[PDB]
Amino acid sequence: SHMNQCPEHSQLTTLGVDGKEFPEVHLGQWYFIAGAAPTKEELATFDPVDNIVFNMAAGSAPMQLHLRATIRMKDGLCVPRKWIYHLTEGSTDLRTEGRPDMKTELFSSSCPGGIMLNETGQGYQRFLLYNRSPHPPEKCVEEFKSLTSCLDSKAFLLTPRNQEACELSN
Ligand SMILES: CCCCCCCCCCCCCC(=O)O
Repeated sequence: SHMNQCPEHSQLTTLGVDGKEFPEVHLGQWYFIAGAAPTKEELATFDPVDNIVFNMAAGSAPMQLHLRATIRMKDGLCVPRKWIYHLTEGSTDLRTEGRPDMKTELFSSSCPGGIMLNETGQGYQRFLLYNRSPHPPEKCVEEFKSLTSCLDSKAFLLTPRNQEACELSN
């Protein structure tokens, strides 16, 4: 029996020589590229968004990362966000304090310079695609849509990225 798998994708792992290269390898800037979810409503929050730039930094205490983002809305306005992720020994999963109920799984990406998140939470799930480049190859994005659709997240949103990034700070 055959023809019943989704394209190859793997969860990031802290295993193997170079395992403790997580998280330092992923620090720095990222751009939001696309989302996919079981329903359009799980992506609705992104509909007035033109682009988002993020900066991930080492935290102010041991197992913690500082995330900063500025959202360019389609109306030109810039909205800054900030939060803290918590890391756990031997895992690449992210947890944020609101709430203990949600987790974020990290997956490797066919996009060079890309990463995919799988966000799980109360009554919802969505897949989120980021890249170091604000303009990764269209093929990367097609592959993310094809993968997420195979995983039954068929509602898809591509961020337009027509306008300049808002300023962030590193
Ligand atoms: C150390 C892991 C680095 C992963 C890089 C992705 C950086 C951007 C994360 C954005 C989080 C999504 C926030 C949201 O759901 O609104």
